[PDB]
This record gives sequence, C-alpha cells and structure tokens, in this order.
Amino acid sequence: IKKLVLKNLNNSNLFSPVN
Amino acid sequence: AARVLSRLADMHSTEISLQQRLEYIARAILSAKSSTAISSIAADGEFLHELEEKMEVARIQLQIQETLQRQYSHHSSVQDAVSQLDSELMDITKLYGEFADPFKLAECKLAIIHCAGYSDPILVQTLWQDIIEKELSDSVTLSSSDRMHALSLKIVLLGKIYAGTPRFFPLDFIVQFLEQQVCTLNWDVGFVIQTMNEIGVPLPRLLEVYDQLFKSRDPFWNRMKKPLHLLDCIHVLLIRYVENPSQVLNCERRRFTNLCLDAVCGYLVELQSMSSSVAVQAITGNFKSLQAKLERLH
Amino acid sequence: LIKWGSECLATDVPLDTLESNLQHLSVLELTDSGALMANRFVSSPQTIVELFFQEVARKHIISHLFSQPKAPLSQTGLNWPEMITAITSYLLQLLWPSNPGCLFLECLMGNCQYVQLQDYIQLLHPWCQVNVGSCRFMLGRCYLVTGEGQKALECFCQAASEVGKEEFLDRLIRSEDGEIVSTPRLQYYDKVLRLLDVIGLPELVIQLATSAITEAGDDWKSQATLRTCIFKHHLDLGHNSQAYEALTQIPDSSRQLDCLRQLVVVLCERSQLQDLVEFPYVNLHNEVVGIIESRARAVDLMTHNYYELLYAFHIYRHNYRKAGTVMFEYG
Amino acid sequence: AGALERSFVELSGAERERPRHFREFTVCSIGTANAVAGAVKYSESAGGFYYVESGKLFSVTRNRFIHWKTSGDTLELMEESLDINLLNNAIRLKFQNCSVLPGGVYVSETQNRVIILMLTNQTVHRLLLPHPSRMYRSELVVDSQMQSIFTDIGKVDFTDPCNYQLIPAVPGISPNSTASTAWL
Amino acid sequence: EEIVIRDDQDPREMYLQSLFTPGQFTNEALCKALQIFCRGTERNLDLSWSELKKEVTLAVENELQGSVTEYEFSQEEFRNLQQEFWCKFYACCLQYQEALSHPLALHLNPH
Amino acid sequence: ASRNAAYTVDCEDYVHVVEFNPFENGDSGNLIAYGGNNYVVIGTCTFQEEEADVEGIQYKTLRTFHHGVRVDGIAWSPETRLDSLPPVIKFCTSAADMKIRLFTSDLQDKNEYKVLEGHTDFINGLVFDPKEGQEIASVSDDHTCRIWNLEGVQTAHFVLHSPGMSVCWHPEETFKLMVAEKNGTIRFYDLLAQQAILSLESEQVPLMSAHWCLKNTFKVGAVAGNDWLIWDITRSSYPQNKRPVHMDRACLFRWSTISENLFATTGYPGKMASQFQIHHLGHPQPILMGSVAVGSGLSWHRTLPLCVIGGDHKLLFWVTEV
Repeated sequence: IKKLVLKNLNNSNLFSPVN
Repeated sequence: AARVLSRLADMHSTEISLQQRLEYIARAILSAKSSTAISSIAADGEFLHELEEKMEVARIQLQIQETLQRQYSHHSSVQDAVSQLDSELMDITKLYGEFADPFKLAECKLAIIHCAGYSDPILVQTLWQDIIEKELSDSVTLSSSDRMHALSLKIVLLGKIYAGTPRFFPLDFIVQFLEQQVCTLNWDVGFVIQTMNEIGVPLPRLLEVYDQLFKSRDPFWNRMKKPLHLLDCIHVLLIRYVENPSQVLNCERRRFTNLCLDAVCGYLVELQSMSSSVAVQAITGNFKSLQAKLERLH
Repeated sequence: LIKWGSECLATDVPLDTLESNLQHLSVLELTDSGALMANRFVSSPQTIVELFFQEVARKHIISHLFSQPKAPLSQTGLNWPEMITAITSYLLQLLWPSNPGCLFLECLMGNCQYVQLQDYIQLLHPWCQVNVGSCRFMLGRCYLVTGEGQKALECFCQAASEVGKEEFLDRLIRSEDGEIVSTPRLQYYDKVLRLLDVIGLPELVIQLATSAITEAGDDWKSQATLRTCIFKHHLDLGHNSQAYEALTQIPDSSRQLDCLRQLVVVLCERSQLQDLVEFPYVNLHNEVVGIIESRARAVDLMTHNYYELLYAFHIYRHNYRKAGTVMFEYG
Repeated sequence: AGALERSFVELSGAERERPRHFREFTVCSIGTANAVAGAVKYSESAGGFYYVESGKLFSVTRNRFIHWKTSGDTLELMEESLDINLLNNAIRLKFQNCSVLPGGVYVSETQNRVIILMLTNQTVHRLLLPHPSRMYRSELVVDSQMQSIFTDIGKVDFTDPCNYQLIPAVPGISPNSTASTAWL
Repeated sequence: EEIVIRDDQDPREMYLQSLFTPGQFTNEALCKALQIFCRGTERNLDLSWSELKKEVTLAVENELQGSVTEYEFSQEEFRNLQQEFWCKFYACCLQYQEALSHPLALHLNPH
Repeated sequence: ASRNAAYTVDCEDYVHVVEFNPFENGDSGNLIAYGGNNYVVIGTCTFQEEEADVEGIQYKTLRTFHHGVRVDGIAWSPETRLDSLPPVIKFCTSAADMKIRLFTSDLQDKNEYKVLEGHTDFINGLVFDPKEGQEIASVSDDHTCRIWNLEGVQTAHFVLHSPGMSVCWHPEETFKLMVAEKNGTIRFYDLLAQQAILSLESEQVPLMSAHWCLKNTFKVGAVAGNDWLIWDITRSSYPQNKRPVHMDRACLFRWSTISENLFATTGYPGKMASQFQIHHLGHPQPILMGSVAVGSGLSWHRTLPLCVIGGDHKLLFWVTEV
C-alpha cells in the first residue's frame, strides 16, 4: 500500500531480542 | 499471464525474499507493455501502473533491508528483520513504522516520503526539499555536471506531473532552494533556468520569481559572498528570452519587452548604487548589453 | 582594568553567530583575519585577555621578538626566563589603556564579545583620553549587535568627529581604489552606510546619509550615488514624498530618469495614484506623457480610463491644448 | 637581557578544561597472583623528563616534556607542550598485585624511540614509544593539534618477556627500599 | 578559608563568583566536592565550567530546599540558610584544592 | 504564518516606543502614549471589544508634545485621570539627550515639562511609584538604577554589574524594586534599607528586557540571546521555563495586563520587519505570531487580551485568544 501511516506509539524494539 | 504475474508480484515482488522477483516485476512490466503494444486493452495497462508503482516501493524495501545488512548486521534482531523484509509486500506504513524508524534509517525515511503522496503548502514544500536533498545525497559520488543532470532529470520529470497543479508545485520555493544549492555547490547560473525551461514553466512567471527573490534582499546571497547571484540568473534568463523570443506568446511579447526594460532599468539603478568592484562593473556592462538588445525586441 | 580583563570570562559564542559577525565585518575591509577559523576546537572557557593572547597578541609578540634576531634562527635557543618575561611584558603593552592600535577592542568585536566590550569601554571612558572615537565606534558595534541601533547611530556620529586622528579610524577608511577625492568623514560615513544596509536598518541609512550630505557638500559623484541610495530606501518602504526630495537633490541627470522609472511603477503597483498626480518632479514631463499615451493607444477604451487620467494631467499642468487633442482622439 | 633574577613566582596550570582523560591500562604482571596482600604503602611521588632537542627554535620536540605521578598500584604519565596541544597525551599504567616504587620511573631518549624504565616492588618494565622525529617527517607541522608519543600505546604487549620481568627473590630487594636507578 | 559578604550582597552571587574565578579552584577539586556533597553514586562528571556551575548551584539548591521545613519564614532566615549551605560547599572545594595542591617533586629543563 | 493586525493607526513621524496606561484612576483606563524622533503623543483607543456601538476601533489624539529630541522610553503615573475638571495627564519619558522629562498637563494648548538630569549614557527603563505617584525609578547603561522625586532630586541609587535594561516597582509592597542587567542577572532591591534582597540568572547574554508579573508576583519573565526565560521566586534562581523563541535574537518582553499565563516577545528589526510572538504557559508554541515594518516597543491594553507595537509611521494592534 502506497498510503503511509505514522504510528510511533507502538512499535517493536528493533534493537532487542524477541521476548 | 498478468493473473499469474500478479501471483508472482502479490506476495512476490522484490523478491520480498530479497532479490529474484524484481526480475518478475521488470518482466511483468515487459509482458504488460508487450500486451498493450499487441492489444491495447484498458485492464492490461491498468495492471501496468500497479506494477510500476509496486516497482518503486520494491526499490525502497531493497534500500531498507540492504542498509540493515550494511549498518546493523551485528545486532541479533537484524536477522529477524532481514527475514521479515524478506517474506512479504510491506506497505509504506510498515516500511516507516516497523523498520525505518526502529533502525533510524534516515536515508530510507527520505526514500519512503518521496513516494508517500502529496498534500498542500507546508508538507508540499518539505517534500520538494526531501526530493532535492535525496537526489543531492545519493548522487555525491558523481561530478557537478552529472549531479546537475541527475537533479535536472528528477525535477523535470516530477515538475512535468505537478506544474499543471500549483498547490503541489511551489515554483517560487523550488527556484529559491535550487539557487541556494547552486550558490553553495558552485554549479552553473544557467542551471535552475534550464530546469524550469525544460519543465515548461512560462518564462514571464519564471521572471516574476527571480524578480521577487532579488527584491527580498535575502541574507543568504550575502552570507555565501555572492550578493550579485540572482542578477546573473536574471541576466541569463533575459538573454535566453532575447535570443529565443519564441519563449513568450506572440500577443504577450510586447507587454513583456516593457516589463523586461522596466526591470533592467531597476537592476541598473540597484547595481549603480553598489561599490564599483570588477563584478559590479561587468554586470552593469552585461545588463546594458541586454538593454541594448531589448531596445530592438519591441 | 588589566586585573578585570585577566579574570573576566569570554562567552560561549556559536560558530553561526561568529561567521555572520565576520561577514558583517568584511563590509569595512579591515581584516586578513581568516586565520580565526583555524583553532576554535577548545575544551574550556578563556578570559578576554587569554582570547586576545591566543588569536591576536601572540601573533604580533612573536613577530616582534624574531623581527631583528641577534643570532641566526638556526642557532638561537629558547631561554625561558627571557622568553616568558618578554612575552608577558609585551602582552601588558598590548593591553595598556593608551595603546593606539585598538587590537584588544577589535579582538572582542571580532569574537562577538559584545557585553564585555561595553563594560570594558565603560571602565575606560571616564579617565582615558585615547582611542575615544574608536571606543564610541566599537560601542556603536555593540549597540548594533544588541539591536539598540538608534544609540549606535549616535555613537557613530560621535566617533565621526575623531576621524583623521586615531590609527584604527584612519585604518577603517582605507581602500585599494585611489580616487582620494572625498573627505575622511565621507569615507567613514560610506563604511558605516554599507554596514547599515548590510544589517538592513533603513531609518539609520536615511538619517546617516542626511548627516553625510553636509560633509559631502561638493564631489557630485558620491552625492549622486548616496542620494540614489536615500531615494531607494524611502521608496522601498513607502516614504514617497521624502523619496521625492532626496531624488530632486540628485545632480546626475541620468539617474533622475531611472529613479522616476522606479517611482512611477511603484506608485502604480501600490495604487498610490494621488502621489503620482500633484507631483512637480522636474525633467520627465514628456516621458510620463509618452508612457501614458503609448499605454492608452494599446489598451481597450472601456477597461482603463487612461485618456481621462491624461486629460486630468494635461489640465492640471495648464496644457488645455494637449488635454483637448487627447479627449478628441478618445471620442 | 635578564637582570640578576633574585626571586621567582609560582603560577598554577589550573586549566578550566574537562578533567584530562587518563587512558587506563592494566599491567597484568604474569606470576604476581601468588603475592600476600599485606601491601606496603609507600609515599606518593612525581617526576619528569626533557627532550635533548627541546631548547631549539626549529625542533619537533621544541617546548615539549614528559611528566609522571605515582600512588599505590598506579603510575600516571603525560606529554606536555607549550607550542601545540597534544592529543592522547594522558595515560595511566596499573600493576596487578604490585606497588610502584616512589621515583622508580626513568626516561631515555634515542634517535628512533623514547624508552621508559619502570619499577615496582615485584616487577621491572621497559615501555617503548616512537620519538617525535619518527612520527613526523618534516621541519613543518601544519596541524593545529598534534598526537603525543603516548597515542599508540594500546599496541604494546605488557606481558612480553623482552619488556616485563619478575624481580628475583635472590639477590632480592632490601625490604621497604623506594630507591633505585635505571638506564640504557 | 571564609568569605566576607556585605548586607547589600546576595551570598549565592559571592560564592558563585569565587568558586568559578580563574585559578582559585581546579575542575578536579570542584567535581570531587560536588560528587560528595550530592552523596552520590559513581557519576563520571565530565563537565565544562558552563555545565559544572549548573550542577553545583542545583546541588546547593536541592540541599537548601531540603532544609525549609515550615510554610512561613523571613528573608533574614533565608539569607542565613543560603550563606550556611554555600560555605558548607566552599570549604569542601577548599579541602579538595589542598589535597591537589600538595607538592610531590620539582622538574627542570637544562635546555 | 503571521497574523495581520486587527487594527492600525497612522502618525506624524516614525514610532519608536508605545505604552498603554495601566491605571484605573478616573476614566483614564483607555489612554495610550507613544514616542517619535521629536515628540511624545497622548491619545485614547476604544475598541468593538469594549464599546458595542463601535465598528472595529476609535483612535483619538488628545495632545502631541514636541520637545526636539527622540523618545526612547515612557512611563505613566497612577495620578493620571479624565474624571477631573480639568483632567490630569501625568507621565515621564527618556530621550537621546540622556535625560528624563516629567510631563503634567490639563489638556490645554501647552508644551510644558520638567527635566531631570544626571545619568551618563542612555536610559533603557522607567517606572513610577505605582501607588502614590510621588517618585520615579530609572535604569541606564551608566551601570545605575536611580530613584527621583517630583522635585527633580535623585533620592536613592543602586550600582549594577552591567547596563540596567529593565525596572519594575511592586504595587503593594511599594518598598520593593526589581532590576535586570545586560550580564543576565535579575536582582531585587529594598528602597527603605537601600540593600539587595535576592537574585536570578538567565544562563544567557545579553539580557535585553525583563518584566514582573503584576497578576502573580512570584513570576518573572524576560528575553536573553535567542530565548524567553520565566522564573518562579518560590523555587530556584534559574528559569523554571526556558524556550528558544526568535532566530534573529530576542529584544522585548511583556506579561499580559490581565492573565498571569499570557505574555508577548519581540525579535530584532530583521532587514524589513521586526518579528513578534504571543506565548501562553498552557501551550507548547506561540498562539499568535506577527511581523511589523521596523516594529518598535511592546505593550498590552489595560483590560483587553490586546497588544500594541509601533513602527514605520504607525501603531499596530492584535487581539488574542486566552
């Protein structure tokens, strides 16, 4: 999808191991 | 063939697994351009835009995942993120929110917003700076002549889309920012004039921009030690008009030869108030040489 | 004052605030000082005397000490007792309140130390009677860079009395161009008028160039460029009657053609059409008539009343005969 | 000139910089892990060295010197300069299970290397560094900040038997002697 | 060892002049007084003069704020508490300037 | 974007300073004073926000006083009133000749004033006795604050550690004075003990202007370098709120006449226009932004959420939300 949506509120920690 | 090339371009496009299925985009584009050249059906050209729009999003996802490999390949969840920016078609929302912000890939944020659509003055002006400063960034390896040509091709291409809609093409801001870049980078004074000429910007409205940008007396040209620069731009613009008068409509040209003489008289009053350095002397000569041609164009 | 300058801290000035100040100082031609850019990677605040030592006085003190060396420089050693005592002794001479070179004040001005430069000039002024014009000029540079620009103009009008006396003022007026025809005060007024337009305080350009016209009573060249500059600044703003008189004082009969061609356009394009009509102007009666007549003979008769404007002009200029021909062509 | 200089004044070098970053290196003296931790507190002490070309108007060692301070297990070292600032000059050397001898630090110049000879209550050490006229290749510096001889010390093996040695218990140190001397 | 402060003077100004006057104190003394007055954990205070003044004044303000236990007080009692909490910092800086002024050797260059 | 002015008025000369009357003494509450290159003008402003039978604005000149020097600063006395017979217009100004002019007028055809002399460079700030009207405090680049009576005698003074840039008198504790200095310090002084009380820092030089919140006397507000700075005297010697505001440096500060969270600030005269902003402590941004040809002074209407700024032959006015 071309449309962009910002959502800073909930992201996944890129720098980190997965739980 | 399109309904199986979609089933090799839905789930299936960069690769989003990363590298073989960009051949399937470029080959589906070749097959759809071959379909429409043999049988010009609506739907096989409607599906062609789907593929060429997918092709720039595909390149943005390649710009993301290789940049994780090239910057962050010692972090554990780059293997997770590489396997994810592999397996599926990520939209512009995922590419920004899940990858380009968490890893902080500014180069890729700039790549995403170049694609993420257009909407009215402040955001439109940011996006025209983002498009100019991306093409200035990613061309850094080339010479000034090649970087002029690349930025010309970008701004001439996108200008031929948006100049028909003056909410999305802020001409006056694009001219000021490109001339502030030329003034910084030491490119040709003919450059922004060539780019706007080759978009097809009406030369009288192009003069209304440089005229008001000079009359602003902007501290930038002073701070870059080129306080004459916009008069050299106006000279090249008006000499380009004088030695190709077809660039003004055959009814309007007489109105315009007044406005050019009226303005050249103004710039000659300005110049003759300045400290009489060799540059002020030469440009006073250039503008009187231009006057002495405009006096024959009427 | 030398205790105070050796204790008083220099300000944490940004590079943006320094490169702008340098491009406002090159306007005076004072400075080969591009070397100031080379060394500002410092991990500490300095005092105003330490800043002066490192970026000015050491460059002169070590030039002086090795100007006339008493043995070949490949055979001179360094003797610490003679070196430190002589360096501190010449730094004291370069900080002495009567020193005619002004180099300390110029270092503070160049490094944007514009608060410490007011307080230093103020601790000096009640009792020192040297560099007084240089001090009011550099206090005027403080008052410009604090936005107190109307005090700065009065400090330049004070310092103008002392040009032709102090090496810093008599340095400030210098050029490579050799048409030495103007007065030292007119050279100083041009150097300050350049500064006031490069800052862009047009009140002070108008007021100072009016105060320069009395010390510029003959030259014709500079009168014509300066009065063109006064005319322009009045008209840039809106002072259309003050633009008028500053223009009628222009002796260059060619500039008085081009200055009208700005005024008539700007009055039309502000729609200030009464200013344009009563208007005694001098010279260009024919050129204004030719512009209106050529415009009238090109435009549509029911879209712009140019023939009634030209009639009203010829009537008010007591030229009923040309008013009649204009109305007959119109009918 | 001169006079007869009948008195002098002290000035501090009380610099208003951020606290000079002493790069700390642990001298893991192999074999000292059998020591009994009844550590002999000596006094602290300091010292210094000058280059043999430091007084010459056209030397790459002009107005440069080396100085040091000592406490407990620790030796601190710098190079200083009146002419051009010296990047990475500050270092600290820290002798495992030892204690430094007060004044047990000596410096020797050579036409290729500076060599620093150091003594603890259990180990002697030889550090080697480049001489400035082997770092730099010119009677012209253009750099407004120079590197110190100490910059590259993170490449030295402090466990090399050519550089470190355990002091032999026969003949053995006279108990609680600070005094030594070291040379080339 | 003690500073004279007049009844036309603020005690915070007089102590913040003296503490930061060139060559009275070292950054190495001021940071040790600050670490211990703040009763702190291992802060590596890599601070400039224009950073260090702020952590010094805020440390004294947090301790002074820690002393005002009632809701109504005089300007006289405030100036007394202000002068105590600054002297209580200054004497700590002075003891760390002693312990860094102590002499360890001479050094001479015969070249 | 900028907001256009809500209202505009044109002048005999350039305007360099403008201040409204802050006092409620006998129908004087809509008086305005402003200064040019030769004079001071006194007039009134009525607005549609106060008189419902007025469209937009009614400006009215009451008297111009021509004194042959620039006006650099203005302060009103609390004695100023229109209910009396004759009226009483009482104010003072600073001027380029390094002097204070005390004006008292019954609105007759007059040009009468008393001069006070003894500052030794320019005079940045003036304030009356805010309650009885019988003295004037004054700050100058001569490193002094000075108190003067109506008889023209200097009655007390304080020496400063830079030029004195701003001064404010307390309206209830009328023995307390605030001063602000170019060095970045703000000090409080006692007029009966003739001593200092406490001080505050900007972290920033130069300090250009400061103001005391006469709707909450614990709040101080100023501009220094590129920031606006706000303190609370019940807490700390440093600015509890600090924000960068203007690129071209910052010049003036004024708290609102009516609201202890509303204030305005100017930049420098940027080549063709001074920029200005209105700020609100509830907001992360300015609520109004404006731009004026050589824009000069800064003041607030006594009763409206309305501010005034002078400039090129004009006064210009803006209304704001709260």
